[PDB]
Amino acid sequence: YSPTSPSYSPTSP
Amino acid sequence: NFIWKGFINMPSVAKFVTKAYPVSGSPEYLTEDLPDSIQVGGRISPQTVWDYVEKIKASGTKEICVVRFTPVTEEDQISYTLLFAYFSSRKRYGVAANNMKQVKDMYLIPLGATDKIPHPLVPFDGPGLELHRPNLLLGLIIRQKL
Repeated sequence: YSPTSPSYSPTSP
Repeated sequence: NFIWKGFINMPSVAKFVTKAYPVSGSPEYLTEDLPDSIQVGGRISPQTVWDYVEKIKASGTKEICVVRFTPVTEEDQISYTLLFAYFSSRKRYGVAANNMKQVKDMYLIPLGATDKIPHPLVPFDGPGLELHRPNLLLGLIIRQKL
């Protein structure tokens, strides 16, 4: 219905 | 006939001015829906994106469009290339971290000049891409429907 956004790997310091 | 002009900013990697052109899907209202500077917050596996895109299409609640980015000046082109190489070498996509209200997700996809277009984007519903093209950064934009 409204799929949740997938997690990702953060890059920014 | 560019639909947006603004920065892409990946801290410690690259920052440049770019224009976006439509590739697939309706680019309507993108000028209002993209920030002045797209902040690249992280990276993600391509298979994770394509699994998610499959659910998005199944759900029927969102609009998917695909844009292509071009550097505005020669100086922009150096940093554009760094960002393309960053993600191309790691086989990752970029994740935008400062989306506006109407965009659920935005991913930055490196498409090599001799690359095949990822199958979930085919067929393009729009101007598409030329056969003979430079290495490119695409934006995959998930927007809310009315």
